Amino acid sequence: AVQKVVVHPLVLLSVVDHFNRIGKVGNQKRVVGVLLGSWQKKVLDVSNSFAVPFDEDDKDDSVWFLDHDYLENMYGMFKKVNARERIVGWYHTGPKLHKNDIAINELMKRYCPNSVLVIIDVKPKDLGLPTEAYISVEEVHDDGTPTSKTFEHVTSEIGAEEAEEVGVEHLLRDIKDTTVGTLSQRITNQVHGLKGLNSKLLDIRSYLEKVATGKLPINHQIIYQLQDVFNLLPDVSLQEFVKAFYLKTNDQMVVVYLASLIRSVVALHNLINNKIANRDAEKKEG
Amino acid sequence: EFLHAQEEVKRIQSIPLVIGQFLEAVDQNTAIVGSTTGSNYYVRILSTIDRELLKPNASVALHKHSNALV
Amino acid sequence: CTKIINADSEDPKYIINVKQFAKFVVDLSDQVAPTDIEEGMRVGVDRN
Amino acid sequence: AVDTAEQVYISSLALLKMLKHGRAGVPMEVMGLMLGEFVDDYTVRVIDVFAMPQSGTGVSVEAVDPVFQAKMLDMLKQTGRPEMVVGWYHSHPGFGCWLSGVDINTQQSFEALSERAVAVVVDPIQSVKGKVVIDAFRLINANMMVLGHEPRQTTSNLGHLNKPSIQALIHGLNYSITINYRKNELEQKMLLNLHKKSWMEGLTLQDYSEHCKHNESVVKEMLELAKNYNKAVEEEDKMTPEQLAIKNVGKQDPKRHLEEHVDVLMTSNIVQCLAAMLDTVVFK
Amino acid sequence: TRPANHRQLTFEEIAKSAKITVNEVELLVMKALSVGLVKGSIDEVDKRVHMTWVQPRVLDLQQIKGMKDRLEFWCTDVKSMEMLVEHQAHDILT
Amino acid sequence: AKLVRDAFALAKEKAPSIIFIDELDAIGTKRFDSEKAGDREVQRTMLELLNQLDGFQPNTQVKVIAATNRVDILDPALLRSGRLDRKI
Amino acid sequence: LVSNVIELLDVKCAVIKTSTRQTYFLPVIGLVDAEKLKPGDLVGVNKDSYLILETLPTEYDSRVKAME
Amino acid sequence: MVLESTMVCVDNSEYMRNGDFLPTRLQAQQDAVNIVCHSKTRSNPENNVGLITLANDCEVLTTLTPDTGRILSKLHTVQPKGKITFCTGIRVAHLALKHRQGKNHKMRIIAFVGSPVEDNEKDLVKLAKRLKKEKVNVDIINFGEEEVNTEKLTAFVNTLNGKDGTGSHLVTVPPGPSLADALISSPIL
Amino acid sequence: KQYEKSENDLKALQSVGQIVGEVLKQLTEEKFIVKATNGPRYVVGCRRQLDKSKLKPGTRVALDMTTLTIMRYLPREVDPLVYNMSHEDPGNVSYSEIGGL
Amino acid sequence: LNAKVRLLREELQLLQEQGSYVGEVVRAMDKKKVLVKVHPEGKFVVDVDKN
Amino acid sequence: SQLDCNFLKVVSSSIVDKYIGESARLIREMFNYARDHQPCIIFMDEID
Ligand SMILES: [Zn+2]
Repeated sequence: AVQKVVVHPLVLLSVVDHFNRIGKVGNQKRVVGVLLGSWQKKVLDVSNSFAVPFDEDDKDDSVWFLDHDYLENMYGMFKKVNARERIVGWYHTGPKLHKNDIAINELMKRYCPNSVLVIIDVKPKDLGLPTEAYISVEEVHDDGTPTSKTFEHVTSEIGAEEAEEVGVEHLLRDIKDTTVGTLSQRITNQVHGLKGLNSKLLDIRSYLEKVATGKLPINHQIIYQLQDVFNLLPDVSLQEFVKAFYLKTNDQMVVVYLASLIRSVVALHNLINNKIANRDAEKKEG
Repeated sequence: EFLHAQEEVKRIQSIPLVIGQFLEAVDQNTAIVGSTTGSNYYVRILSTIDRELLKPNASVALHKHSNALV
Repeated sequence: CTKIINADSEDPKYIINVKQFAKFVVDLSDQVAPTDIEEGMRVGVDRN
Repeated sequence: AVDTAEQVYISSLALLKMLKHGRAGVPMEVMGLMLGEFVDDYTVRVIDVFAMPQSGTGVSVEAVDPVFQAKMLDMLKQTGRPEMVVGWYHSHPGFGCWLSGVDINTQQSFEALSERAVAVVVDPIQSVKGKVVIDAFRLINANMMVLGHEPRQTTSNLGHLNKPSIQALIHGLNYSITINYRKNELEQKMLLNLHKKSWMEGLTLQDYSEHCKHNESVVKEMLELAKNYNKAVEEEDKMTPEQLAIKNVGKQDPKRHLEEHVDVLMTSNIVQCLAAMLDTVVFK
Repeated sequence: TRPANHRQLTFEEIAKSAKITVNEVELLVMKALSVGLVKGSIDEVDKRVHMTWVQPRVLDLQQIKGMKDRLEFWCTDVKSMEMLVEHQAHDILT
Repeated sequence: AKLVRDAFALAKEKAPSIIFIDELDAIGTKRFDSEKAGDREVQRTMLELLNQLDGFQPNTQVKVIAATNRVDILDPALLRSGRLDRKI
Repeated sequence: LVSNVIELLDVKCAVIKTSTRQTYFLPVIGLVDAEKLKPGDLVGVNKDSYLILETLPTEYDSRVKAME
Repeated sequence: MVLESTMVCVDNSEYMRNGDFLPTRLQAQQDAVNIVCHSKTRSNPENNVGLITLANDCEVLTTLTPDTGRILSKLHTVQPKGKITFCTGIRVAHLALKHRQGKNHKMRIIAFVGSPVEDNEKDLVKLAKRLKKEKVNVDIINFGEEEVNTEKLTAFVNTLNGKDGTGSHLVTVPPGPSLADALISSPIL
Repeated sequence: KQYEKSENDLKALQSVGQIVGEVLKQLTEEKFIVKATNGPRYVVGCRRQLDKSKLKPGTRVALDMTTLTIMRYLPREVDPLVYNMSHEDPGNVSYSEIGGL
Repeated sequence: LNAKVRLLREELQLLQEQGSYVGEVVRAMDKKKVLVKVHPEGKFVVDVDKN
Repeated sequence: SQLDCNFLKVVSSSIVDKYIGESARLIREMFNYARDHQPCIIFMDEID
């Protein structure tokens, strides 16, 4: 029962290093380990991670090996190095959450009562999905469905911790996408937001197409019981707005007349002084 | 670059700070300030700060590793 | 410099009051036999 | 057999781990052995680093307790690589970035084990905001007496920028191995505004009632700036212009109170209108 | 069944679709609100009623075609606006 | 403070004994005070002694008697009820 | 660094003064125990961490010792 | 001395509760243990041991270790409840063995096939067709339930060999509840 | 049970402790001027979760030793001193021990 | 605008160097030696810069 | 004996100071003290 999960920038680098280290000697295209954090409240700040040997058999995708002995040994050493970290879940790449998901969650649940698995990719940036968090709740069903694995999603956001924010600041020190160049950045933000909305709507469209063609089961219970209501408040007020959008004029009064007047007068005065100075200097030179 | 630099200079007046007293003033960009410790120091003064609120005595903060009037 | 306010018998630990800084619990250096060090005498405690 | 202007490359994760471990125990002092690869005679690279539980009287030869040293390096190879131990964390909370006689005694043994190993010093207190005080050190050879000035050489190449610091001069000095951070493109793809980009929150209109209050709060004082500008425009009437126009203090108007205000007002009042009108057509 | 634009309906419609009296219509709508199936509002002098929903129901494949079409039109419009902004602002975007 | 705390200490230790605070006129003087209060530590010491005296029930047996060559200046609190009460 | 406990809170807690007149709160009581404690008892603390290491035997300064 | 590691597939099936060799059957799987490998380390003190269950798709209860206390402790709690699994059970052990240290150690899987299996006919393709190129060794122990001689299981060793192999042997101790001497003496290993 | 009492024993051997100080003013919604018992003064604020409650211009806070952000509340100490004029005993007296008045 | 990126840049570096102490000199000894008196601590025989 | 039971407030002397500020501080401190409980009545004796 977690409202949100926050990842410390050290963990993302941890996963990226793991993927590079293995893939330099690997081709299975899946690095999987178990992380540690502090389940202080509804929020769970995963703050560090390690590795664990993991091999999986492509036949049936159901034969594998996770060295729980490695689990205990690694955790013991990390406990000696610091006692404030508790094992709270695992991590793995390969956005294609493979079959042995609930199985591994079962195996690792013998070290936590509320284990939460956050999936970390090593690639995309166009959208804003650096990671997503999943939980293994086996609530049987509602309505009339049979039981199943029924993994679930927990909201996530990449966090920070002082003395590490400094590290990242230095490590980047080039893009510096802060309020620098504020007007240009605001326009780029409006463009990027439109692109993101396009992408999300397109994903919804693809799912709707796939469900209508019958390829996938109709998730009446929750998937579209919310899409309909969302479709139900695409603000359509187009009768009194014709007069409710004179607040645009209220903004425009300032943002046009006052700003343009001030900048025009200032520029005129600056030109006046510069020309006067240069003319006097040239005249006096000879 | 300039915008980043202004942000960086602004980022010096935050965080924990230590209180002291503006004992006396010297050439601009510099002054002498007391301290909560009681070991009156010599400090450099941030330019962006005001000038009409620097009373002969006053409560001012100082950087922990710089003891600069921020 | 520092004084000694106790010398735990059969326990090598000693307690000293330096002067104005604070009190402490100290170990006796190997170079000095415990018998040569008593209660109330002035000891040459080192820094660090 | 001679040093030069040599570059030590610390991985991004390595730097992050150094800083986190240092700050976790700031009041005390910490120690952490370094794993890396001895690239070549002028390139020592450390890929990742690992910490050693805070035991003993402090940073000393006790951090190398074999029982713990062997078992980590072991299990670590099982998954990843054996990069041989190359250096150590160390940490001086409020003591600049110096090396003391005990530290020299320690690093002497590590030098013996290796031939060119390095000793890092990461300051967890002073280094904040936008400062990294991570300086790398090596033990000057005991044959100081008379030799080519230092083992630095510096005759091979001119890389010497970022000359020696201040405190190290006061304390034991004369190496200061130059440090250069490697950053894979992917490693910075994340750790980027992935750390704070926005996600889709640009198409937010901002509290409208708040906007109409901020705008008045700004324009009302723009009026005062205008009054001051008039006053300062009557000035320059040939009394002592060259000197006076520069000696007049008070945040000259069209540089800190009439220009910045116009620039902020423009940006805010335009972004608001753009967002409003964009949403007027995105949603139907 | 109304196309989400003219949700304001008239008591005549409720009566003809509910075989209840004109007078009783207001009570029926008030009961609906009270139970909590709609969240509109009731007005008289205009002889109309204003609705707004929070209780959605099940659907069928044919009814999903309308939703798909609405989404497709919305996506086309969003793409158009994004392209317009990107093209016009191209001078200052970078 | 440590001196007084201990002095009334080691009295429960070696339970049978009686304490005599000679020249009490100095350790406790009438409740004059300094606006600076930097030289007011003696008042803290006297209050500590008073507290010790208060925290004492006739079940325990460690008596205290003291002399004051000038009863005039003694703080009119060390004579309240259960602290030094009998006068000779 | 010899010290004492002054205001045991239990909100399991402590408030330690030192011979350096440094009043410092403690997050967790020392590696000792919550019963072997009382409002004032010489207990050692670490040089910087300021935990509560082994308690101490009540010893009297010479100034008061030489008064029997 | 020992050019081999050790992993064991200790059955856990629902049928494992039965009087066929002793108290409650499995009570005997536990029986060899204390010799099921006690004998294997009765070898140079550098042998390696393991443990793998085979019910409910089977988990792993021990990672290769020159220790036995852990394997015994896990054995104490092996409650039998569920249908036996194989093929997948053997492949899990195979992977675990691949993750063995001291490459000098050869592989060995001692299969305590008790309760009946559901394996199809030509399971050999995955059951044995690999161990050759992987130079693996598998041993089969039939805890009774020898349905029609379980030629299906015998075919595993049959696929083994091809010239030389079989490990020690696929010994099916008779349903006579004699003991584990049959798993103590019979195994020359 | 011994292992249990040892695990927490070693685990607690990490805590570093705070500095006991009394807040003085309320500079901003996130900047509160705070002093220390020793005497030096500082400027700090809540950590990330403190209720930002009353914290009147007097109260006990245990600031951190590195960042110094206020960490926790703390009630008044009342060290044995002039600080204990409080002897409200509610109801254990009657005219049963009067002097005839 | 290059002026700004310097008149505001160099100020940061020259604002992060350890400050100075304030003291009272007494009896300048032989040239290149003085006897200052710091506030909390005792008198130090400080040197003299080249300026 | 009444429903006050709170009488004690041993005399009143500590409110003596050299400026009205400290007296106002002490009196509001005691007033809040009284406000703490049910009707509180403050003994004012011990004056010279
Ligand atoms: Zn050091």
